Amino acid sequence: ESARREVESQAQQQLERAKHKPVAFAVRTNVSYCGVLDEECPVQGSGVNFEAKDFLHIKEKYSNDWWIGRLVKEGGDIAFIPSPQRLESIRLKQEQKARHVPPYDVVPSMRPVVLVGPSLKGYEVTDMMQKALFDFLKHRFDGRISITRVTADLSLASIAEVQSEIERIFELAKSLQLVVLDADTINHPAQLAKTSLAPIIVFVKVSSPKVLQRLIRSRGKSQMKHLTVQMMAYDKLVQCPPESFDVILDENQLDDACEHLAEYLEVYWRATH
Amino acid sequence: QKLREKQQLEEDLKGYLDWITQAED
Repeated sequence: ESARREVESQAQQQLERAKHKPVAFAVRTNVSYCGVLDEECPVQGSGVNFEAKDFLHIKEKYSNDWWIGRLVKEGGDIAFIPSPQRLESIRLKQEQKARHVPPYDVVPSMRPVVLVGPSLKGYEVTDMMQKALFDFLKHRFDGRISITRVTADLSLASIAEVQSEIERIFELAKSLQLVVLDADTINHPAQLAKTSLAPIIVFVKVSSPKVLQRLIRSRGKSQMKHLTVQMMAYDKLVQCPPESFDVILDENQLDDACEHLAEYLEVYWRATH
Repeated sequence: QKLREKQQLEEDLKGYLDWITQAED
C-alpha cells in the first residue's frame, strides 16, 4: 500500500543518509544469514548477506529488528542488518521446521594487529625480527596507525589491568586508524581465540627449524641456553593450521615480508574505509 | 648431499640475519 511505499522510500532515504555516517561499532558474526531472502527487510533487496565469522560495521539503528551498516570488505555497500533479536526469531522459525551463543560478538572497529613467531617473545631472535616489522609499519602507515605495547596478559580477556587494556584497544580503534599491538604474552593464536578482540594474527614464519636454530646461534651462548623452549614454541606455531593465522610472512627477505604485510593492511584499510 | 637444501639454508640464513641486523638500528 501507499503508506508502505513511503516507508520503504523513507527507509531507503535513511539507508543512503547513513552511507556517510560514522562507524558506531563492529561485530563479528557467529552465524550465517541470507538477507536477500529475508522478506521482512525494510527494503526488499537491501538485506546484507554474510557467512559466519564475518565482520560488520554498524552505522545506525533503524528499529528493534534492524540496524544499518555494511560488510567489512571492499565494495561493501551499506545495507540493513538483522539485529540479534530478529536473528533469534529466524533461528527459532527454522527450529520449528525440524519436524546460548550470541549471533554477534562486539569487536573493535579495527581488528588489532598482533604478531606471533617465529618463536617465543622475550628472546632476541623473535623480539628483533618483530621489532623490524613494527618499525616498518611505524613508517609505512605513518599518519593513520597506532603501535602500542601491552604487557598485561590479554589471553585472560591481574584482571583489572586486562579489562582496562581491552577498553583501551577499543578506544584506539574507534577512529578507524590502524591498531597494532606489541603484546608480550601472546605467542600463539589460540591465546586470543576466545577473546572478543578478533585480532589480525600475523605469523612471522621462519622457513625451516635448521635456519631458526642457526639464527639463535648467531645470538650467542646466553640465548642458546634457552634453545629448547624456543624450538618448541616454533614447532607449536608451525603445527598450526593455516586458517589459524590471517597473514603468514613466509619470505626470507625483510622488505618482501614488509610489502606482503603492507599489501594486506592496505586492502584492510580500503575495506574499513 | 642435496646441494639444494644447502643452498636454501644459505639463502634463508643470509636474509633472516640481515632482517635481524636491520632491527639492531
